[PDB]
Amino acid sequence: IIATDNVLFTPRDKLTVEELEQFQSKKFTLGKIPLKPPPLELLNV
Amino acid sequence: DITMQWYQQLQDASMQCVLTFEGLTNSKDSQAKKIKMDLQKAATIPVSQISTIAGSKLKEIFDKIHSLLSGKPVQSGGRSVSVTLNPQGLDFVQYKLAEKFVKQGEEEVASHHEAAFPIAVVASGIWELHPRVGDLILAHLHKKCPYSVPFYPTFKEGMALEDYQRMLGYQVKDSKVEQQDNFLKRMSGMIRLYAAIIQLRWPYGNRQEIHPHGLNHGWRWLAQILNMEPLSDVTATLLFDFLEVCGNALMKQYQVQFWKMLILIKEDYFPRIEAITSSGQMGSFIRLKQFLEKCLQHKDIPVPKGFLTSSFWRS
Amino acid sequence: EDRAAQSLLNKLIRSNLVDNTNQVEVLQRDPNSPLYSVKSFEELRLKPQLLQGVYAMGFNRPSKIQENALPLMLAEPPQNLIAQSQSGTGKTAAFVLAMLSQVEPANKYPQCLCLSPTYELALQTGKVIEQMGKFYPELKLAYAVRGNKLERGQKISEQIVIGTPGTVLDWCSKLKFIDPKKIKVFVLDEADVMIATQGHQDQSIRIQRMLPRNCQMLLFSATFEDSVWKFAQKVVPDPNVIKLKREEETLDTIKQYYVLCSSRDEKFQALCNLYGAITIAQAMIFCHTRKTASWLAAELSKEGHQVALLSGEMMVEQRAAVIERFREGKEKVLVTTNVCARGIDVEQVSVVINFDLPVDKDGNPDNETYLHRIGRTGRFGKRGLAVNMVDSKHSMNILNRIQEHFNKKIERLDTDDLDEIEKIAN
Ligand SMILES: Nc1ncnc2c1ncn2[C@@H]1O[C@H](COP(=O)(O)OP(=O)(O)O)[C@@H](O)[C@H]1O
Repeated sequence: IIATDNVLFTPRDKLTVEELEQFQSKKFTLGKIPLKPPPLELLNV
Repeated sequence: DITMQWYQQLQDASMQCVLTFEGLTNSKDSQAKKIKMDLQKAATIPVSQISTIAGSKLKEIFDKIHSLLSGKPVQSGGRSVSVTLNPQGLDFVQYKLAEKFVKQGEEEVASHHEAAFPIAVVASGIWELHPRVGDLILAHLHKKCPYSVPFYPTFKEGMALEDYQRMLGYQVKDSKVEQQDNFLKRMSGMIRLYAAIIQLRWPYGNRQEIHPHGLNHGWRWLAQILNMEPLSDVTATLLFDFLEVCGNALMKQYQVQFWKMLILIKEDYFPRIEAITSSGQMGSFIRLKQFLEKCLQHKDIPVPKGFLTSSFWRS
Repeated sequence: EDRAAQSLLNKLIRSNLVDNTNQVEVLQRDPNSPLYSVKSFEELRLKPQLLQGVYAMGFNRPSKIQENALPLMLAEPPQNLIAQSQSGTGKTAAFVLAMLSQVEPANKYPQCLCLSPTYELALQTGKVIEQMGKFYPELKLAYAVRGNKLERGQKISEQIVIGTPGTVLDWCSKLKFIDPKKIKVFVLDEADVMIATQGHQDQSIRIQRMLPRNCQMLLFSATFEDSVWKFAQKVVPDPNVIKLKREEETLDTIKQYYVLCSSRDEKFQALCNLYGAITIAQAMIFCHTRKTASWLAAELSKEGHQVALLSGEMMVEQRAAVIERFREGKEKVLVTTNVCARGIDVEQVSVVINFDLPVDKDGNPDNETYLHRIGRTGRFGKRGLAVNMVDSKHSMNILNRIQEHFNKKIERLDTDDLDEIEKIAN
């Protein structure tokens, strides 16, 4: 009796610093969009 | 390779399934053909019945498949049939059911962009109850349309051009080759369906567990397809009819991060196609901009024409 | 019989142009006057409010027939015209555009007059005026047809009139509702059906004869019949002529098959096994008798298969409604019996079924029907499918006969082995 949780977003941790700096930027950089989905903290950046 | 490794996992896992019921297909007895006949029949008719009229009756088809697949007897043409007839049958119906979902997306959804949603919900719902069926869908979906992975087939040495087009998903008889236009639609309808499955959920059933193939696979698809050089006509086409179908659901989920992606392709990835595409093939790339110029300034991506509404679910 | 109803239905269901690859023939009054050709609406230099309405209703550039018709009609001096092009090429939108160019809404009296064969068709033509001319404030429309109640001493103030042939004559001739000498443009829409009534032909000419000589005379017809062409010359003096030959349809891309069956219950069992054998989206079934069609559709519905039934008793608008749903994907199978027998421009039709063979009166093969039924499915390179149900040796005799005329093989399909049925639609 357990229900798993959602992977819709990726945790802020367990994420490389490259991807972290991409999500934080006002503009994305061509050819370097992160494959993992964004985190819940940087949604409204 | 993370994707290519995962890509192979599903493919060879399907090949295992091709072999597990090996002998059900390869049988020539009058009974052995009839059993293969009645199963392939009472397992694909309901999928072809999927209609836009009302979710009120779209539940019959869903129940008829769940019963069929769960082992229960199903009212087929004349006599009722089930899987208990043959033990290697279960693993067979799961194969034919999965292909028909992509096949219905190959022909109907290509022609009819709106039929994608009433078909997907059923697929997304069966995916929940029986995960093994979903891997089989992802198996066929990937093969017939490798652009859904997404990965572009590269050109290996030795210019067997006819041999290469086959890998690109073109359907070619020994003598015949498929036209681009009859091919482009075949692939649109395949990813319009895929773009629909990742955002839709079966309303009924009381399932506290989440979507099997979540909307995360939509982000990676856009990310992974925009980090590689675009094909001339294929990319600018598939990129469009993916956003029209799933762009609304991605804008709500990844509110800002998604917009960042869009402001990129518009000023950074659009130049990447203007040179690649010749003047005789700019048709797709033009729709792709007419799609953004509205959405970019309107701050809103329209709901996909044909989305199942509250009325549809009551009737 | 009743070509107005066929036209009316074709109007309600037509959503866009019918593609045509043929080139347009032009036969100008002065043979050496240069040819008038245009490729965009900007070139014609239309009034701003008009060009506005053109772009408003979804038109990007002139259609093939319009590329030559519009400049010829807008040219000075006013040059008459006789245009021949199949239904759906943009004939109506052409003369509506020409009308709205000559009207000057400041003058409150009829300046443009159109003759439509019936009340219903007049309405459809009227709707196009209202759309394209939505940016002409104070511009109104008057319907001069039977049923329109009017009293003496009243005077039409509308700048455009549309009506049936028999009543428009009364408007100008006796009741003095219109002064013909102010009419600047005159249209006779759909002459191919106008001639179907002997009364209409004479009433239309008498009207044409009350008009001035500087009045621009225009006539349009879907068919190139001789009875039409002989009738058009009497109506349009010193006419230019524009022709666009009807788009031919072929079986280059379709695969023809047939199935032998002992009876009708077998034709139904044969039909069931086909489902699930291949990827069939939607499909049309043509039947011989209404008694059988209602049975099939009922039998098909019994299986839980969702179906649409088209029968003759249904009203015209009712027929359109079912067809619309079919296009919208509400229904996946359309069973019909001589109602719209030629084949509908549904896009999602994976297969055409001939539960009973296209039979002409007298018991001959209806090749035009067979062609049109299937020609729609695979035009311009698309792929299509065909299946013919044979229930007797007489029906079989007809089948080879069709195979003769087209000289293309209708192979046999055995419905017992699914493995064989999968091969054809791959
Ligand atoms: N230039 C155009 N561009 C786009 N659609 C058009 C154009 N002209 C007509 N249509 C559309 O095509 C359909 C058939 O128009 P058309 O005038 O009306 O037929 P017909 O030649 O039988 O009178 C209508 O739905 C109309 O809106």
